[PDB]
Amino acid sequence: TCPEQDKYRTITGMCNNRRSPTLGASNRAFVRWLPAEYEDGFSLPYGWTPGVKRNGFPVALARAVSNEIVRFPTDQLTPDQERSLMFMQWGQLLDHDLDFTPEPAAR
Amino acid sequence: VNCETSCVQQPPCFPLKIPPNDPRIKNQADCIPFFRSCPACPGSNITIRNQINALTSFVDASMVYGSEEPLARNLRNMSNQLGLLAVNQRFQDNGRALLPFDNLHDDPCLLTNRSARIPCFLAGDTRSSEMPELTSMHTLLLREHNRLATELKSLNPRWDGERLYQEARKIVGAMVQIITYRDYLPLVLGPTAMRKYLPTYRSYNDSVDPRIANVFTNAFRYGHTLIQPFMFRLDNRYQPMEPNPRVPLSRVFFASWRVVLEGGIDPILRGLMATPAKLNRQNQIAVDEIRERLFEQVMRIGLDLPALNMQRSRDHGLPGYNAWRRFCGLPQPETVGQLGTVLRNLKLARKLMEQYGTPNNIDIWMGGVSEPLKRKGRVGPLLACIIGTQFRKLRDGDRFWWENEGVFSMQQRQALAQISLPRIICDNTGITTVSKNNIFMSNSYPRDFVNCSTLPALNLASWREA
Ligand SMILES: *[C@@H]1O[C@H](CO[C@@H]2O[C@@H](C)[C@@H](O)[C@@H](O)[C@@H]2O)[C@@H](O[C@@H]2O[C@H](CO)[C@@H](O[C@@H]3O[C@H](CO[C@@H]4O[C@H](CO)[C@@H](O)[C@H](O)[C@@H]4O)[C@@H](O)[C@H](O[C@@H]4O[C@H](CO)[C@@H](O)[C@H](O)[C@@H]4O)[C@@H]3O)[C@H](O)[C@H]2NC(C)=O)[C@H](O)[C@H]1NC(C)=O
Ligand code: HEM
Ligand SMILES: *[C@@H]1O[C@H](CO)[C@@H](O)[C@H](O)[C@H]1NC(C)=O
Ligand SMILES: *[C@@H]1O[C@H](CO)[C@@H](O)[C@H](O)[C@H]1NC(C)=O
Ligand SMILES: [Ca+2]
Ligand SMILES: [Cl-]
Repeated sequence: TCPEQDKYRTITGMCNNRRSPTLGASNRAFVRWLPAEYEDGFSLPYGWTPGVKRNGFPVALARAVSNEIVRFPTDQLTPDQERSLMFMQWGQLLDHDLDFTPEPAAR
Repeated sequence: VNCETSCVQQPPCFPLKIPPNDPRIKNQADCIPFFRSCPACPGSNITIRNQINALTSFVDASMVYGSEEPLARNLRNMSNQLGLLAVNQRFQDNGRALLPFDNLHDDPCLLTNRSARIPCFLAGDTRSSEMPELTSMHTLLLREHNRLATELKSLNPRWDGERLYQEARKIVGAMVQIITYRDYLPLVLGPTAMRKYLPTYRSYNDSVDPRIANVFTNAFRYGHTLIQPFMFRLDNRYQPMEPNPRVPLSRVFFASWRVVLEGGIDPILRGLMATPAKLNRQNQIAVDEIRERLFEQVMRIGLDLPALNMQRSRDHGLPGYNAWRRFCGLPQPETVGQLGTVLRNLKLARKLMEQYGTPNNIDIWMGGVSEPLKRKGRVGPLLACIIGTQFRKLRDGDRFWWENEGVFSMQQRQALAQISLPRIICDNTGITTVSKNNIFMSNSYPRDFVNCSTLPALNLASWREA
């Protein structure tokens, strides 16, 4: 723990890095490239408390931003002449090799 | 609580509120369900809240084999000494293997077709059944492991169940790395960002942090802009397979029955190869099939994926657009005019300023996908930076990277370099005509297609232990 010589990967990902064996292993905290920005500083997300502005400006509803910017007529779709749908589908498959962020169940 | 059925904002629920004059949800008292991603340090006053990664960060095919030992042990065929993965015991795709069914309490896959009675599949990742296109990819990799374990048994009859499994796992894991870093990523980042963030591989660096960044989980959601509103299926002659060639995406989510009953993985894979993806345009970001009708069949109401992405970034406490621009060494626009110059779109810059008030407040996914794409790439400068920085850490910080000294022999690497996704399809399906390399670029039939006979299979001669 860790074995001094190994031939294959562990399932959990443990021992891939000898000096810090938990790095890249499953069921561990994400690394941060920037300090987190929360409403209360440590826990509450932005848009949690009504009236509380982010950086001096009111927080926009995620659905409202989706309505005004993301939304477009379906029959107006532009097909990619240089990419296949496999280009999209490999992306998801690869994403599911890298990360899954768990959520509590009900209740 | 439930966050799935209630609109009250109490932990761990953070539901999306409904704006006035919403095109779909007329009721303002209603809301979009959202569970907060559970913290790594529950109910702490001291630590800043951070989220958990349930999987191995490494490109090690953990979506096939699993990231936890109890799950990984259940996915294997434990009956014999062949080192195979467990296959479906009730159904088969024209004689070929399928993923085994999952024993879940509240199975969403049953809700898609009530008379079908086809539950969700069991794989290394829990989301395997989310869409039949993803299921087809999971099934293909399962067959590849079994095919490799069979051929390794011929080369080495002395090898037991454990040895055969691990050796085949090592190859499939290497296969995903090669297709990702040689075929996939260069087409995401473009040639310019590919050279910047992923230069020629040297060797393993034990000082490189291989962990997944919190921002990457939201940033790599760029592919939601590539999603087509339909699932496309074609017959062996690459023609619209009847009577459902163009099925709306809102009716394919968790529809595991469409794989088992309506043909198999062959028509779905032929569709992904011969159908163009959606192009990310500034006024055409994401289709309404995922923006209005996400999981419409298995939930009380249809979800808004792009909005769920933006809500999640706030849940994860991720900084705004400009903070990540500064992180990457990219200019940070202050005014609407400056944002217009960065986006090459003043009209879009106005709409973003109407919502956010400042480029500092723009959600990472929103500002990321809004940027004009890099030449021969499918992401803007910002997303290319985050995605590029991440994948190098996964490469250089991986001791079991396929190119690393001691992982494979010289002839093993030389044989592994010959692998391709079209060839994996040839070896594991009934499809005889597949896409030309690059597979992610080839999208038109019959212009971009060749026969399997012209494509050589993986040579496992160097795996012989004489
Ligand atoms: C093995 O890899 C590690 C990690 O490499 C990183 O990841 C790679 C995938 C790739 O992206 C690469 O570009 C990354 O560096 C390598 O270790 C790293 O070496 C570099 C260069 O020596 C280090 O940069 C230095 O960091 C010093 C720390 O000071 C500060 O740290 C603060 C907290 O994070 C941060 O706010 C600051 O930004 C700053 O980094 C700093 O004192 C150094 O200053 C320089 O001094 C130079 C002259 O001595 C001068 O030319 C230059 O202008 C500048 O003033 C410098 O920035 C980095 O910190 C190392 N990272 C780690 C985690 O160890 C290692 O080189 C690789 N080894 C092999 C064998 O290749
Ligand atoms: C097949 C088409 C896709 C989906 C169906 C789908 C769905 C989701 C959902 C519902 C989430 C959760 C969002 C939330 O927090 O509420 C999700 C997250 C992630 N995606 Fe999505 N996605 C489809 C397509 C893709 C493609 C092609 C991706 C890759 C380019 C992609 C990425 C991601 C990533 C990295 C996540 C976060 C994973 C995590 O749990 O940490 N998606 N997807
Ligand atoms: C295990 O392999 C054997 C022989 O190949 C096969 O008959 C059986 O179906 C497999 N078991 C499972 C559960 O996949
Ligand atoms: C559900 O699946 C059954 C097969 O069991 C099929 O007959 C039926 O058409 C499907 N329902 C629809 C209309 O999608
Ligand atoms: Ca992994
Ligand atoms: Cl981060």
